[PDB]
Amino acid sequence: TTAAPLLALLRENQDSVKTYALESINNVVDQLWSEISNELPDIEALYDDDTFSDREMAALIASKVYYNLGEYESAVKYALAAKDRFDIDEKSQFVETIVSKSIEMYVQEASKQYTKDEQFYTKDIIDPKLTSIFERMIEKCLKASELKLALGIAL
Amino acid sequence: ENWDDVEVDDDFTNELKAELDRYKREN
Amino acid sequence: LHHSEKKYAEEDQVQELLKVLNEISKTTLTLDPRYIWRSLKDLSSLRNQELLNAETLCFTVNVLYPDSSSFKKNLLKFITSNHKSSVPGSAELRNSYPASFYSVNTEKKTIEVTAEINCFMHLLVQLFLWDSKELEQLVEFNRKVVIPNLLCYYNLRSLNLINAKLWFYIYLSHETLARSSEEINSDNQNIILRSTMMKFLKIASLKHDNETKAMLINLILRDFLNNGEVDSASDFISKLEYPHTDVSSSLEARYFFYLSKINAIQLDYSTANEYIIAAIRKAPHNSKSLGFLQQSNKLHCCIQLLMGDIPELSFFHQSNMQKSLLPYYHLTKAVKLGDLKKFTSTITKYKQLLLKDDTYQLCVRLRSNVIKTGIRIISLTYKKISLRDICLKLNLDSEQTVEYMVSRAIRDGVIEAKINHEDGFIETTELLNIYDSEDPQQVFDERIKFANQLHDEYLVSMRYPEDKKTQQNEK
Amino acid sequence: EQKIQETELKIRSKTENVRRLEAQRNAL
Amino acid sequence: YFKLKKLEKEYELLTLQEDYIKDEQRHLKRELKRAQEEV
Amino acid sequence: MPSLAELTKSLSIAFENGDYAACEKLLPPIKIELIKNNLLIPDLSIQNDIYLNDLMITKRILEVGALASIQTFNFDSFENYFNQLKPYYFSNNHKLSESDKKSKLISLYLLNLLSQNNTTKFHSELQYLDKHIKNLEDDSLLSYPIKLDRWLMEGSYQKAWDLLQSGSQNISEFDSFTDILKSAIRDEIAKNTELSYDFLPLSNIKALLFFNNEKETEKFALERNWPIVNSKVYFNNQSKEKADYEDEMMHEEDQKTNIIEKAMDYAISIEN
Repeated sequence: TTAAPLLALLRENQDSVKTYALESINNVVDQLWSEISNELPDIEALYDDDTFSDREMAALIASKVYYNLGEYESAVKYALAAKDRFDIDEKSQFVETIVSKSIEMYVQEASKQYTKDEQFYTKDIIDPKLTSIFERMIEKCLKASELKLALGIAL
Repeated sequence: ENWDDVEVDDDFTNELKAELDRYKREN
Repeated sequence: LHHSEKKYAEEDQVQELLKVLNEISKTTLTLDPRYIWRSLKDLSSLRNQELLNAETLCFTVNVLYPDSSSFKKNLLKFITSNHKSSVPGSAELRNSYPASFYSVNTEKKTIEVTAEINCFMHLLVQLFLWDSKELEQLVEFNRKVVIPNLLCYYNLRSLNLINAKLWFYIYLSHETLARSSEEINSDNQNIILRSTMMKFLKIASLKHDNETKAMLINLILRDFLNNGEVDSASDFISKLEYPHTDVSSSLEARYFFYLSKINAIQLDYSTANEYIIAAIRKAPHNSKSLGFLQQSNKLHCCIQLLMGDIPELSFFHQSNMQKSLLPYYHLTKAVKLGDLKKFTSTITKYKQLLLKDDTYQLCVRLRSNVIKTGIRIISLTYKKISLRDICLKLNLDSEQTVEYMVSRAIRDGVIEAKINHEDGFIETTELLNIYDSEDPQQVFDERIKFANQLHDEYLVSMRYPEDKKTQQNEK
Repeated sequence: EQKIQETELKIRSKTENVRRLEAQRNAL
Repeated sequence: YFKLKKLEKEYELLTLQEDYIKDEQRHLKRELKRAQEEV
Repeated sequence: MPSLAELTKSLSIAFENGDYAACEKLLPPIKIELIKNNLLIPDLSIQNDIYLNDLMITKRILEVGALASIQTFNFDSFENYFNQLKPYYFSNNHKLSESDKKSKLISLYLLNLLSQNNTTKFHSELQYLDKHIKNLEDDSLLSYPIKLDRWLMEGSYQKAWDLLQSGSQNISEFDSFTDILKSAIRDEIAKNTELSYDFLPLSNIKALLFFNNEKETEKFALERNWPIVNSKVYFNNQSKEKADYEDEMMHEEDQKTNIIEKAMDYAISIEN
């Protein structure tokens, strides 16, 4: 029900109509993830399309689906793809989870890269998608006068 | 125990023994 | 007279509150208060009847009220309150003590006592609603409160067990409102109710709480069975989010009872037959569980008839529930005897009783099982039987009709026979002597895994009671 | 402490698993 | 709040020390059964 | 085929006059203006618009749109317009819309699930309706797939095949799925004839399986070599028996004793 028929309409024409269809889906992304699970191959197949400009809202839909599917690492990739609809200042359990997973993935990669080069934080060796949330959250803790999260993660 | 109780109807003795009388007369 | 009545129950309420108050302050003791909260439901229900409603009036005056100023007035407005010393501040049990929630530090907002006081306040409110059977506006008014509060309040590991019992009262009070009267505003409350269960379940996934997530699942699976949509329940049970660690004794048989009803229409009775058996062993035998054992045992007898095999009819006799099991005896008897008119006349008179448990829709499909079992009975008796001999025993239509029906029995491998059209008789292809195959090894390989499964369960459980006694000093 | 509190269950889980296997070795 | 990040490393230490003993006890109990049947 | 200025009148007139392919061309321009005003689906809030404006008009548009998609053999359009009718007929509490008014629309989705040989969603939809023993059981339209599948469960295919031929319901609406269900019946019976029937001439193929034109079975005889003389089966109705099954699922027979020995070696990890 609800957005369930709207999931299969993504294969039709009139992409301008799909704009209003994806807005109604944004409400049910946190409600029913079952019907979307079958349409996941179709949602990701439209991301690489150059004629598809809705990838900002399309990545927001899959962000709360794969998250409710039980894959936390997968939801981080869709949240960092659009870099628009994801609200870092929004207070929710969903946003705070991606921040914890993105920083954790940054530590695992930067652990073995410190031996090769110490300038990795100035270069593109590490995915800039992981450094986007990592750099802003540490500076956010500095404005809050919290040295536990800023200095603890840096070590 | 109780399964044998209800499954046994009024058939057999009173019935089948009355058939054995006419069965031997036809042979 | 009325003054001593309010101080007697309030002292016992604080006595039970101080037991769980000091345990949640140091580390996590939450396992201990969970056992106390089990008996708290029974002790509070009996206490609500005594000393009228005045035990909960002075309890709010004792502590600080964040939201509860107008809630007690609205809850007591419907009963046409009789006001005796109703001015707030009449009874003061604090008197500046550390365990009494010291007032000066509380009123200066230098410490926050609201966390444990407010979450516990909503528990006593929901108890009086189910005791007094208060409905209509009082049900919806409390729903607009607790749910927004649970979004703002972030519960710790010990705090997640508070609202875990509150979600059961929200769904229970909602279903009693819909069945009592049908109004245009009834489903407006259910739409938000269905959306709220999915939002809080997302947060409880990271908390890894056993009772919190398992309580919602059994409440969500029941909502899917009322609407009749498997697609929502199919992907919901495939993730395996149901904690298997501690359900206590309440949720053991409730989870397996839903899987038997879902897989019943899936035409797979192999897995569904085990779920209904496990629900019988895990369910307590006491009187409070008789309501569940009544419906569960009625479902088990219907599944066996859908499998094509006649179950044991001795359960309809030796049990003490046979008064309600009488309609199901004539159903199996009609399928076993194969009488066509007996089955049609049986479901006609008892159709009214089968409407309550919604098992009449499965009884309509038992019409086919009458022929399914009738073929199995006549086939095992005669290995080689003529085509016209079956129509004489079961009073079938013609030879072309039975030729199609016998072919339906060996589809799944039930009868395992062959039909000879030129020879004119049906011959059974089962020579037995199955021991020469690998079938004995297939069963023995599972028995070793099942034995080691019970080993793995006993493999690691000992130290749990030994943690407390060995660490503490002994004589 | 989101990761610290989430991984705290692994401490009590592995601790109760190893201690109960020591009683079998201490018996041997 | 200092003990929160300090015990974070201790959590991995307590896990490994219990895993190393669990791995070595399997090789220790094998020699224990050999001495019982030898007597 | 456009008729009047309004897009609704052009769809209703062209629906009863035939040419269901042209009716699907006027559907896209209708949903463009409805989605902007949120008239395509009923809102959860109260807009004070139920049976007025275009919401009642949209109710009829989506109802006739599903019946026009079955004649064009479009599975996606029929499932889309049907799933859009889930908020319809339900909405809030009592019935402000039209679904059960035409009971064939529900059966078209029920018979469409049998086209894919999917019993999971088929048997679940009967529990979705409100009155099971009133509107579902008494009406022969909602009981049409039940009575059709009842003889399939009983095993007799003679009466079940007559519902698709001698019945009067296969003329207009069910004509789309008639030949589809007729192809589903011939894909069921003969699966069992493999082991049970050793041999049989072409007379039983035309009679028991109810085949009309000759040499059409030869089209089913092409690839897997059907000298019908005794038993050539396993082309249609599943497949061959092959041989030498190893290294697929769980335990096998011929080559590997290791996984069989693994059950005996399973106690190694349990004891150690």
